[PDB]
Formats: sequence, C-alpha cells, structure tokens
Amino acid sequence: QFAKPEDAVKYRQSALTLMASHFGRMTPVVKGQAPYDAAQIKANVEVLKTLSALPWAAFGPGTEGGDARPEIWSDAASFKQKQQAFQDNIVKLSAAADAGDLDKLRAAFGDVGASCKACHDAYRKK
Amino acid sequence: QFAKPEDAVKYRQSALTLMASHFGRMTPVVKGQAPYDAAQIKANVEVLKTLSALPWAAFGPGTEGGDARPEIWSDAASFKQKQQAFQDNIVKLSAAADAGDLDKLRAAFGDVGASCKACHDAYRKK
Ligand code: HEC
Ligand code: HEC
Repeated sequence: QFAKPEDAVKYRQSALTLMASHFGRMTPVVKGQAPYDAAQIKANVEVLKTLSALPWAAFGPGTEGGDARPEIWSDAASFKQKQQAFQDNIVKLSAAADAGDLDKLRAAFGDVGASCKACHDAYRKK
Repeated sequence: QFAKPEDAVKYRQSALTLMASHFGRMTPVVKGQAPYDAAQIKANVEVLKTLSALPWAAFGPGTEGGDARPEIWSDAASFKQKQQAFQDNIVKLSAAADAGDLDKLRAAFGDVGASCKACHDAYRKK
C-alpha cells in the first residue's frame, strides 16, 4: 500500500486526522458539557481503538516526509516509547468505555491527550 | 467534529483514503499473486469494515464541497442505494474473510470494487 514514501505519508496523515476526530469529539462529554451516553461512547472508543493502531506501520524504513521529524528514525527506541505510551493509554480508554465508567473515562482521556502532545513536542515539525 | 463543511470534507476524504488502502492491498491475494493468509486477511477486512461505515455521516446536510457531486443531496434516495449496495458488499466480504474462504472472498471483493466505481461514476466529480 505504500509504494513510495509519499504514499505512507498520505496514509499516516489520514489515519491521524480520523483519530483526532474520534478523540476530540468526546471532549464535551468528559468535561460534563454533554450527557454521557455509555453505549454510544463505547462504540466510538472502539472506532478510535482500531484507528489508533494504524499510523505506526506507515513510519517504516525510508518514509521520511510530511511533518515527521527525522528523529523518529534516528531515535527509534525513544519514538517507540512515545508510541507505546499512547497505545497503552488507548487500552485504558477502552477499559473505561467498555465498563461505562465516566470518571475513569475522563482520567484515561486525559492520559491519552497528553501522550498525543508529548509525541508531537518531540517528533512533529512546527 | 464537522464545525464547517470543510471539516466534513476533510474527514470523509481521509476515511475514503484509508478504505482504498485497506481494500486495494488485498488485490494480489484475490488474484493469486500472493499467498492467502486467512488470519491476516480476516484482521485486515475487520479494519476495512470499521472504516467503510465512516464516510457517510460526513455527507450530511450542508456539506457540499470536495469532489462530491451536488446530486448526492438532490438525489438522496438514489445516493442512499449506492451507499447501501457498497455496505452490503462489505458485509459479504466480512462473511468470506471470517470463514477463511478464498473463492467467496475473491467474489465479494469483486462486488465491492464495482460498487465503489458505480458510486464514483454517478457522484464523484472528474
Ligand atoms: C507519536 C508517537 C504520535 C502520537 C502518539 C500521536 N501523534 Fe499526531 N502526529 C505524529 C506525527 C509524526 C505527525 C506528522 C505526520 C506526518 O507525516 O505529517 C502527526 C500528525 C498529526 C495530525 C495531522 C495529520 C494531518 O492531517 O497531516 C493530527 C491531527 C494528529 N497528529 C493528532 C493526534 C492525536 C489527536 C493524537 C492522540 C489521540 C496523536 N496525534 C498521537 C505523531 C504522533
Ligand atoms: C458513494 C456511495 C461511494 C462509495 C460506495 C465509495 N465512494 Fe469513493 N468517493 C465518493 C465520493 C462522493 C468521493 C469524493 C469525496 C469528496 O468530498 O471529495 C469519493 C472519494 C474517494 C477517494 C478520494 C479521497 C481523497 O483523498 O480525497 C478515494 C481514494 C475513494 N473514494 C475510494 C473508494 C473506494 C476504494 C471505495 C470502495 C472500497 C469507495 N471509494 C466507495 C463516494 C463513494
């Protein structure tokens, strides 16, 4: 699916756009500004789970480009920790949505958000 | 998540890009050019299933734009049939991948591909 580096770039941007939409639409609920519908949120976090595993296979060897920093590949073990923290947090968000527990949801949502930003601070260009 | 029409456009393009990648990478397998790995294909068709439900909620009222034809909204019942045919075909592709049946996979893959194109012929701009 990633014939050239541009194809991997275009795939991972698309996946990261979809993840931002499915994460970011739950903001009103975790803040108390919109009623919590546990079944709907459970569905939507399942969508987000599926999508949040996708981008990483498109940052394989030789796919420099976009707004990806070179350090993604020159510090691969460190990038891998930033990716694993974020995927670990998604596991937590899934556990809270599957349980129907809003306070755990909100806490796990908070951990997700911060891991998004921690990876951006270190590996996404301005 | 779709504050302005541009946001819906950007979401649905992204979802449709991801679907094209997960559909199109199975071409070598259904044609016999790559060995069939039933478990891997089963996983990948589950990804494709999730993604293939996403675009349609972003063609709601007032989201004209991109390469979407206006007839999507002026002939909504007809567009809805083109969407349902395609989602019906995804159900078939899932049934074949979940069964591990390559000939049914290949046939259902063929129906999917054609529904993609039938909707494009009628509702995607040149
Ligand atoms: C590294 C481990 C990351 C994690 C975790 C998250 N993101 Fe990120 N993001 C990352 C990179 C390297 C890039 C640039 C990719 C490129 O090749 O251009 C991005 C980009 C985005 C974008 C822009 C997508 C686009 O349309 O170009 C968005 C909207 C985005 N990231 C959001 C986002 C969110 C919401 C995350 C947590 C849920 C998240 N990312 C995690 C690296 C990493
Ligand atoms: C209507 C019922 C459609 C079906 C079924 C499929 N697609 Fe399509 N596609 C459709 C529209 C109206 C558009 C234009 C959207 C816009 O607002 O610009 C598209 C676009 C695509 C694209 C381009 C995405 C982008 O990056 O801009 C691709 C790659 C694409 N469609 C592929 C595709 C495949 C592979 C399908 C079957 C698996 C499929 N689409 C179905 C309408 C419809």
